[PDB]
Amino acid sequence: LITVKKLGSRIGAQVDGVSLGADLDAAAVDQIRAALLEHKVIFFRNQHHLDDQQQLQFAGLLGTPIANRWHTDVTFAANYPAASILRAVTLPNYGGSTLWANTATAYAELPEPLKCLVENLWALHTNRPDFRTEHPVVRVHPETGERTLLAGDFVRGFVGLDSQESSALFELLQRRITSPENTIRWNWESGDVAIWDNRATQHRAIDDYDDQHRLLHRVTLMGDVPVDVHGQRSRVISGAPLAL
Ligand SMILES: [Fe+3]
Repeated sequence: LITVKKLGSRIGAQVDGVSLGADLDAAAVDQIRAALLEHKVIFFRNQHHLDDQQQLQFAGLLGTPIANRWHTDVTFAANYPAASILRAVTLPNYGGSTLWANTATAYAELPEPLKCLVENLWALHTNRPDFRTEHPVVRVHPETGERTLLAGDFVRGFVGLDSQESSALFELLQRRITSPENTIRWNWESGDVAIWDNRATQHRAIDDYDDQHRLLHRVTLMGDVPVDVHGQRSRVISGAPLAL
C-alpha cells in the first residue's frame, strides 16, 4: 500500500510504498497527485534505482515536461511551471538542505485587513531575454481552488505603489510566507526525490555546504496563467508565454 506521512502542521509529507518510474498505475499516480496538492511538497526516499530517463518518464505521468533567495519558479513568465520533480544525484558531506514554504496557508492565515490588501494587489515580476509580467498577489489554485500568495524574489514592485511602499509590503508578506511554522527544511540523502507544487509554494536553496560538489536533477511541468479572485488573468508586459 501507498502511505503518506505528514512531516509538519502546514507543509511536507513523506510518501512510502512507491517505487518511482514509468510503470506506476493510474491509482498510484492519483494518490501521488492528491498528496502533492494537499501537502505542497512531498518526498520519496530510497529511490536508488532511478536515473534521468525514468525520472522524465515518471514526470510525464503527472504533466507535460517543460537559487539562494526565496522564490516561486519562473514567475517573470505568465504561464510559469506547475510543479517540479527533483532527484538527488550527488550530495556534499554536510549542509545542502532545501527550504519550501506553503503559500496557501500563508494566505489563509492572513488577518482580514491584509486579505483585503492582497486580493486587489498586483506585482510586476521580471527576470532582470526581457520577461515582464504583472501577476496578481492572490492566485486561485486551478486544482484545489485554494487562494495562494504569489510573490517571491522576482517581484520588482507592486503596481501603483512607490518603491519604499512596495518594499515594506513585500517584506511583510515574505516574512509570513517564510515563517518557520509555514516551512519545511529538507535534509537530502542519497536516493531522495522531492516533488513540489509551484502554484502553492516558494522555495530556497541554502549555501551551507562550503562549495562542496552538489548535483540534483530537475524535471519541470508546464503550468497555466494565474487567475485572481475576480477571474482576471496575469498580464504580459514583455516576453511571451512558455511553450515547449
Ligand atoms: Fe527555483
